[PDB]
Amino acid sequence: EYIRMAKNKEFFDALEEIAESAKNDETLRNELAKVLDDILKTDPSDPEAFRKIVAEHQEFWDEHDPSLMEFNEGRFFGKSRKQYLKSDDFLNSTDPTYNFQKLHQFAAEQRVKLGLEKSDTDTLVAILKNNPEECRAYIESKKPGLGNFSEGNVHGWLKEEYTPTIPPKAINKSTGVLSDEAIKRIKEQARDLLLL
Amino acid sequence: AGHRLVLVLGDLHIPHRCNSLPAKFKKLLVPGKIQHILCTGNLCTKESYDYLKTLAGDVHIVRGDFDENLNYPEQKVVTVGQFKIGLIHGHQVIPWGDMASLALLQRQFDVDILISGHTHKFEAFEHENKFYINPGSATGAYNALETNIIPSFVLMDIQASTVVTYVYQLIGDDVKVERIEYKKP
Repeated sequence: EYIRMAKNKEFFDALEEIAESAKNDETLRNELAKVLDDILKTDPSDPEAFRKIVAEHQEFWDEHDPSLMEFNEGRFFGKSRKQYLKSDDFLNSTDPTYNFQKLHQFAAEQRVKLGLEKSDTDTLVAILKNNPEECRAYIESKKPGLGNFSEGNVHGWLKEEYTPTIPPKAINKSTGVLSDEAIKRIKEQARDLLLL
Repeated sequence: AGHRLVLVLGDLHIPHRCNSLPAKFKKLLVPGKIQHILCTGNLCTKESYDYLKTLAGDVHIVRGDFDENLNYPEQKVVTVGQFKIGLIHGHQVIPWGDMASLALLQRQFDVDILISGHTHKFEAFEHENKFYINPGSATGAYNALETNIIPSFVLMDIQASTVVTYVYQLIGDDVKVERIEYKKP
């Protein structure tokens, strides 16, 4: 409905699509996993690093959609391609709905969803049984299965915490990575998989 | 499955320094989970002892310098899983909590883990391949040098060659838990 010249929404929608195809294609699942892992290690608060990491997976993006990395460097006027890939008209940090934070969060949700698809009934039930904080810590327990969610490897991922109970339960408060809403949707997926 | 939960606490000093455990510790210390309780002493009376028995059947305790019960032993050595664990109140060591003294006692008892009290200051650390625990005071009772003490205790989760030590401390409005891990070399 809007008028935004940058590719922010494109990459979001492209990742949505690539994930549907990956439910069959194993080689694509592993390629997409790597891509998403690379986005998640990157700091969304650092616009330069974040443009660079999306930029360096150009082979992968071209396979799906050549329009994602398209830049029509016509004549000697307008921006350069080097300069374009470091700029807002490629991917802008102050986007009102798909800024780099939102894409980083989206990539986290997609990474868990990607590994959930082929995971066993016990795993899906663990997703359902746990509250959001227990769930985040459970995802960390399954690494790399549901992604490499751990300090260092996913940016903004917090140190594990322990409930004041006998015995303690592991919990994780990384709402900036996997929001309570993301977990709710992860749960919805786990349910759908148990109904297949 | 395979794990054993050991509550480690002491220096309650009930009733002469505190009337009770903090409401938040009471609430969380439920029966039917803990297998063994190792108490560093100075519960002070039978009332506290009978409370510990509500939490677990197997209660081990050593004599603190204010304990009413003269039947408790000075020290105790107890084997849990693969770990030999020594227990002593710690007023016997001078200066209090001294590392050279605690080290000597570890070697004297021949224990993998040495639990002691008396300082009202929680400890958990590896020193020279051996492990040392002080649960602090579960009531936050004043010691000889200080009031304004943080109530605390420890739960050990023992499995195989490994002991996971959880320290519970009441700080402001929350019980904060820390996790330290120790493997037998």
